[PDB]
Amino acid sequence: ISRLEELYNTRHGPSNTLYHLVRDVKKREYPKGNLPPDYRISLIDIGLVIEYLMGGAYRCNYTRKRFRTLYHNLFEINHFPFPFHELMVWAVLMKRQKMALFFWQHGEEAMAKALVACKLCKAMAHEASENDMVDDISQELNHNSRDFGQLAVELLDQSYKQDEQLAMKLLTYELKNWSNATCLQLAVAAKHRDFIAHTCSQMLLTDMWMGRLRMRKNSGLKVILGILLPPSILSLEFKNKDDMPYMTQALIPLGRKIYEFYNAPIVKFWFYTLAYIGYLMLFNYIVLVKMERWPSTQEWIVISYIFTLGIEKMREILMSEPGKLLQKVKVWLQEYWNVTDLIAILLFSVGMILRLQDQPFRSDGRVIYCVNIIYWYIRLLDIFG
Amino acid sequence: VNKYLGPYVMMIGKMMIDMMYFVIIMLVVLMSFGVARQAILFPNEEPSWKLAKNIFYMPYWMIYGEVFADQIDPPCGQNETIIQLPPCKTGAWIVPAIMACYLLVANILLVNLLIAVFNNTFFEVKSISNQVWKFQRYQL
Amino acid sequence: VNKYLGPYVMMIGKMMIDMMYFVIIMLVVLMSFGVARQAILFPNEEPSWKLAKNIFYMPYWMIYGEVFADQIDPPCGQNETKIIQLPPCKTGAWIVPAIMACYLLVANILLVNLLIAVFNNTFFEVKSISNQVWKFQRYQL
Amino acid sequence: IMTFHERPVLPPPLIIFSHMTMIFQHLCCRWRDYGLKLFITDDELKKVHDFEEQCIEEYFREKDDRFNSSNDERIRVTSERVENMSMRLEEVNEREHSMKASLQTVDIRL
Amino acid sequence: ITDDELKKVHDFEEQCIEEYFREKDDRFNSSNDERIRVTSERVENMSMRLEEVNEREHSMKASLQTVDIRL
Ligand SMILES: CC(C)CCC[C@@H](C)[C@H]1CC[C@H]2[C@@H]3CC=C4C[C@@H](OC(=O)CCC(=O)O)CC[C@]4(C)[C@H]3CC[C@]12C
Ligand SMILES: CC(C)CCC[C@@H](C)[C@H]1CC[C@H]2[C@@H]3CC=C4C[C@@H](OC(=O)CCC(=O)O)CC[C@]4(C)[C@H]3CC[C@]12C
Ligand SMILES: CC(C)CCC[C@@H](C)[C@H]1CC[C@H]2[C@@H]3CC=C4C[C@@H](OC(=O)CCC(=O)O)CC[C@]4(C)[C@H]3CC[C@]12C
Ligand SMILES: CC(C)CCC[C@@H](C)[C@H]1CC[C@H]2[C@@H]3CC=C4C[C@@H](OC(=O)CCC(=O)O)CC[C@]4(C)[C@H]3CC[C@]12C
Ligand SMILES: CC(C)CCC[C@@H](C)[C@H]1CC[C@H]2[C@@H]3CC=C4C[C@@H](OC(=O)CCC(=O)O)CC[C@]4(C)[C@H]3CC[C@]12C
Ligand SMILES: CC(C)CCC[C@@H](C)[C@H]1CC[C@H]2[C@@H]3CC=C4C[C@@H](OC(=O)CCC(=O)O)CC[C@]4(C)[C@H]3CC[C@]12C
Ligand SMILES: CC(C)CCC[C@@H](C)[C@H]1CC[C@H]2[C@@H]3CC=C4C[C@@H](OC(=O)CCC(=O)O)CC[C@]4(C)[C@H]3CC[C@]12C
Ligand SMILES: CC(C)CCC[C@@H](C)[C@H]1CC[C@H]2[C@@H]3CC=C4C[C@@H](OC(=O)CCC(=O)O)CC[C@]4(C)[C@H]3CC[C@]12C
Ligand SMILES: CC(C)CCC[C@@H](C)[C@H]1CC[C@H]2[C@@H]3CC=C4C[C@@H](OC(=O)CCC(=O)O)CC[C@]4(C)[C@H]3CC[C@]12C
Ligand SMILES: CC(C)CCC[C@@H](C)[C@H]1CC[C@H]2[C@@H]3CC=C4C[C@@H](OC(=O)CCC(=O)O)CC[C@]4(C)[C@H]3CC[C@]12C
Repeated sequence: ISRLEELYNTRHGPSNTLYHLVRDVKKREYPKGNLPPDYRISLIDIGLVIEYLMGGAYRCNYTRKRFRTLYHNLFEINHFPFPFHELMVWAVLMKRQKMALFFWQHGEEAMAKALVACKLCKAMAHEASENDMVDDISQELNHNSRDFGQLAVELLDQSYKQDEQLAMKLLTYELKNWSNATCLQLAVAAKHRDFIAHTCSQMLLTDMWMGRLRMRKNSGLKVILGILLPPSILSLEFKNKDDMPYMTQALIPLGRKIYEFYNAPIVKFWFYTLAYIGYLMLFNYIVLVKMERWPSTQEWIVISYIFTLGIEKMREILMSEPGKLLQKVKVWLQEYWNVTDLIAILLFSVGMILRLQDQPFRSDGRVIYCVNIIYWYIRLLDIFG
Repeated sequence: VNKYLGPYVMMIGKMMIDMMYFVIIMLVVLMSFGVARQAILFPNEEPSWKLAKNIFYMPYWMIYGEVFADQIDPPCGQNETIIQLPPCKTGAWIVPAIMACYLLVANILLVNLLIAVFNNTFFEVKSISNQVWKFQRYQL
Repeated sequence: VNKYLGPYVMMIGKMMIDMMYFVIIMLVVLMSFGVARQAILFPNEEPSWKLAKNIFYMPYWMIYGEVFADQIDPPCGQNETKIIQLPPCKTGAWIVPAIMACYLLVANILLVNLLIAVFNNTFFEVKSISNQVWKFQRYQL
Repeated sequence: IMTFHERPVLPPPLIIFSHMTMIFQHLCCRWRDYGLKLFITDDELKKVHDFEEQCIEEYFREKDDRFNSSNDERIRVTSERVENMSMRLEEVNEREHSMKASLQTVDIRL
Repeated sequence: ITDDELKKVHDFEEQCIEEYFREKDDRFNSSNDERIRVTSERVENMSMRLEEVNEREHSMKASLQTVDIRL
């Protein structure tokens, strides 16, 4: 631990942006300011730098309570079990690309280390452009991110050539040295488009799509007749109990088949789509036919769909990555389809309120219904996605 | 059987798939405009199958150069030499605006995008159709 | 004789052949729609050459943005205002707008865009050949 | 895929029943994380691990073989050699000229 | 066809097989990759043999100088 702190606190070698990153996270933690010119940078300070660069719900081993206890109790227990991970993170941060490539060869979790280094090097490239630093630093950090991304793609090629099944276990197993994450998740957080679009990741995503179902023949039709006819579920070949258990947090055969069918992502998608088509077909009927003073049965089902969708979008805001409520709202509105969803639900609210009054507000309520039905056909392109 | 008409025919059969994807997207946009126009311009309607016909009737012929100019924005809500033009349905000014958006999207976006997908898949389809026709000469 | 108009003219002469193949396919589709429409909407007709004219007349102008909107689905079999009684509907007159829709889709969307693709992907070879042929025919001129 | 894996099982209307369980569960389990991983056992974790080292060695080795099979490098590494024989054969030529002179003088003495 | 034309067809077929196979071998042996590879290997052997020639020539020149000293 003490030798690695001496490595992080060196003044030799090439220039770096690590001192600016430590300064920003001490300003965020204790709003002080500029660090003293003699501030020994602890590994707790390095772990907080990894937090701001990774983003999301990451939790580095430095900031956990096990490491903070030892650090106070000491400043082979002080030896690192996997030292080349620490040398990778160190060589990435002060921008030593040739040493980082050497440390990717030696050690292990190369697929994890290359995706972590890709997400790190992209993050300090954005941070250097944000603080108006030298633009040559931001270009070279983007070049280091592209090199580590290209290393992860070419390693994924080699695993897929050797053994197809062991490549999926490489992509999905829990990474205990990287906040219990997944090699599939780390590519997504790094926004690495070539990794996910590779064929090995695509068949992995297809296996995740079917859930606990073998099937894979004449896709779509077999799960539609499963949804409409519940006794058509039992006549389909299900997947074995320990074939590929992607699990979240670790008469009787008939009930297990029903529960495994209704929890598959392809079955949940087709049940969502058939509910949306039935809703849209009802919402055609209530604007084409005239409406009375009170809503009909078909209009009440439509109003119930807008309310349950609005509650569902509210739950998606609450059950998200950040902690602050304004941060949860902001990250939910980066998606453009979530912005137009909230606008259209608010227009249905004011249109239904106007419709429930008398004339001439009932005619104003119908006009907002007709503008809303323009939107719900356009959102039917999400199903086509 | 002809050396030029045969590859042309199977080439048309190859572009039928791109045409079908254009038909699906155009069906979505056409139905949205037709339902909005019919539901705004006719507020008091009984349940009848003519509503489903009026969804598809005029917006389909808008694609082929017939905009039905007499019914775009009919003069309404005033006297005119003397008859009384009928009173204006609420929101009837929305119909030319969504007409403008629909005509733009259809005639400018989707037809030209289909031109692009016909153009950029032409060479592979042409070579495959030539080779497939030369293969099917034996069966003929 | 002009350096730019001459190659343009022989290029038009080259695209004659692709137009002729388009005209053959369009003639088949046009002739099918015209025969179907004329035979459905006019059941009791004597042998006359006007039937052959009615096969080709309005389906040909439907390609160029004139769909004859007053005659797509004429109203019939009802009374519309003095009260006027409209003539009764011929059997299967609802088929004519449906096959009109299919015909207009096939011709204007499929075949014209296909001819755009044929004209476009054979442009470069025809352009180079026509430029060299014009430079060769300068001597004959 | 991960959005539809997280969505309640019931559709928007029947999502009211699902949200009821969700809050009933909140008002129950409390009164009483994201992603689809694989949670490997330590034995298959090692087997996955050595699989990754076979791949990382085979990638680097291959890159080196495709570098040397490179015509570009079969030409560079030829030139270096050619020069080292060019100076060495010139030294052979000068030394053998001296050897012939010494042999001729030895024959004249004999 | 008749048996004798079967014989001519088979002989023609063997001629075509030999033509295709050894023109494939000639196309492989005259390519830039194969020519440059063979030149590389032959130059490796040439440099090793010439280094051995250098050592033996130095030894023989020293022996001839000693023989001239003896005379
Ligand atoms: C699975 C997906 C593809 C479709 C699921 C939805 C359909 C089964 C629904 C949506 C629209 C519904 C129609 C909407 C309106 C009406 C009018 C309704 O008649 C009345 O309201 C007046 C007479 C009466 O009160 O019975 C009779 C049912 C019906 C045809 C409904 C039948 C069932 C439909 C087709
Ligand atoms: C989950 C949602 C989005 C789709 C569900 C599809 C069907 C299960 C729904 C859609 C349309 C519904 C129909 C819409 C209208 C009516 C008329 C309704 O007639 C009356 O209520 C007449 C008596 C009265 O006026 O009270 C009886 C139910 C029924 C057939 C409904 C039965 C259930 C249907 C078929
Ligand atoms: C009178 C009105 C309704 C016009 C009729 C429209 C359709 C009934 C016709 C017009 C163009 C025809 C198409 C023209 C070309 C072909 C290719 C040909 O298919 C093949 O040669 C098989 C190989 C292949 O599809 O590539 C025959 C079917 C198809 C799609 C035809 C199917 C029938 C179509 C769509
Ligand atoms: C998205 C695009 C590529 C295709 C979508 C358009 C078609 C599905 C629509 C456009 C015109 C429609 C037709 C317009 C008129 C009629 C006549 C109608 O018959 C009547 O109204 C009876 C006679 C009368 O009342 O005058 C039956 C439906 C039909 C064939 C319609 C069927 C559906 C059509 C072909
Ligand atoms: C995503 C897209 C494809 C949805 C398109 C839906 C509409 C084109 C459909 C769905 C429900 C249909 C309605 C369902 C039931 C009826 C009642 C029906 O009434 C009668 O036939 C009269 C009853 C009688 O007197 O017997 C007239 C058609 C209508 C309004 C239908 C018109 C067309 C609608 C709106
Ligand atoms: C999905 C793509 C590839 C093909 C397009 C299919 C639909 C858009 C078509 C096929 C069948 C059509 C239907 C066929 C028959 C009728 C009856 C028709 O009824 C009348 O015209 C009643 C008479 C009148 O009062 O005018 C109204 C249109 C409708 C629902 C059509 C609406 C458009 C539909 C659903
Ligand atoms: C007023 C109405 C009747 C329209 C008249 C249409 C046709 C009689 C004209 C219009 C354009 C003409 C074409 C324009 C260009 C050429 C190229 C030119 O031919 C050449 O230069 C020979 C080399 C070659 O064909 O490439 C003269 C014939 C041709 C096919 C012309 C043939 C007659 C066309 C088809
Ligand atoms: C497939 C495409 C590229 C070409 C096919 C269309 C032509 C062969 C058609 C379309 C319009 C037709 C013309 C439309 C009208 C007439 C007028 C007609 O003369 C009369 O009817 C006499 C005067 C009268 O009775 O009013 C003679 C046929 C003619 C020239 C037709 C000849 C055939 C034409 C040129
Ligand atoms: C594959 C394609 C090219 C076939 C196209 C067929 C039609 C365009 C032709 C074939 C037979 C023709 C018919 C042959 C005979 C007659 C009788 C003729 O009668 C008269 O001239 C009146 C006789 C008299 O009173 O003297 C009128 C045209 C007509 C209906 C013709 C109309 C056009 C038809 C249907
Ligand atoms: C094959 C491609 C490349 C060229 C197109 C050729 C045909 C489609 C054209 C050429 C000559 C045309 C014919 C020329 C003259 C007449 C007489 C004309 O008779 C009338 O109009 C009679 C008067 C009336 O009653 O209106 C009907 C169309 C017809 C048969 C035409 C039908 C279409 C034809 C066969």
